[PDB]
Amino acid sequence: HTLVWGVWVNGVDQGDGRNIYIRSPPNNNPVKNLTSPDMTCNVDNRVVPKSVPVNAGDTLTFEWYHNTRDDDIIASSHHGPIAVYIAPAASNGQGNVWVKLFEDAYNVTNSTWAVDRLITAHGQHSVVVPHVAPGDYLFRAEIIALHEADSLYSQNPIRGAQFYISCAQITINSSDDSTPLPAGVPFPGAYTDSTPGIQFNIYTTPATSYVAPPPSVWSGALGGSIAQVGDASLE
Ligand SMILES: *[C@@H]1O[C@H](CO)[C@@H](O)[C@H](O)[C@H]1NC(C)=O
Ligand SMILES: [Cu+2]
Repeated sequence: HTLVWGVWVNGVDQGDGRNIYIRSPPNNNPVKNLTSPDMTCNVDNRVVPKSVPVNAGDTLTFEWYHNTRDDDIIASSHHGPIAVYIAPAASNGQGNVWVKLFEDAYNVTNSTWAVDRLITAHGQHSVVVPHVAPGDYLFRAEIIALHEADSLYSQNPIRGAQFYISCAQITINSSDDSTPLPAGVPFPGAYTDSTPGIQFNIYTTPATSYVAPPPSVWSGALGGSIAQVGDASLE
């Protein structure tokens, strides 16, 4: 159970973005229905009044929270991977538009899931803004909590993988457009019951055997990391 508070650009806090440049849902409940239109940008998908201005090669950091800024972030029980996608704002996220910029699942060396490292990073994870065409974009940050993912929601609606999805409105101002954005996957539609990494037993299956859902990260990406960039409590 987690939400996005706002973003930082190049280590500078852009301020509270909820319902301003983040298409915030009304609460921190997960999305579980893989076929639902809620899979695109969560349950209140509408244009919000501002977009954060960035340039290609900028570092964009999402900051998640549970109940209040810079708290426990997300329950430690919620092991799973993190991904970030981009689409043009003109799509409103409909069709084969979403391109993967970042994926983190299990780190064998540290023996930690992306979600565990996000708690240590005080809710912060980053991508580098790619050299795409200037204009308006949607950045979709997705946390997948796998603690009830031994079952499929489609078969048992009280269990299943839990999706914590947030969409930020980003305006890319300065870019040469040297890596124009390629065709994307649809949300809903990319994840199905047979997709690797949607049905997984984290209690019995070694985390080293986990494969994150396709698609793979775009070669044009520069992303990116889970790591604290700024101290919230100095503001
Ligand atoms: C899942 O979402 C689809 C498409 O919106 C819908 O038809 C179906 O009723 C949903 N399943 C449940 C259990 O609500
Ligand atoms: Cu939760």
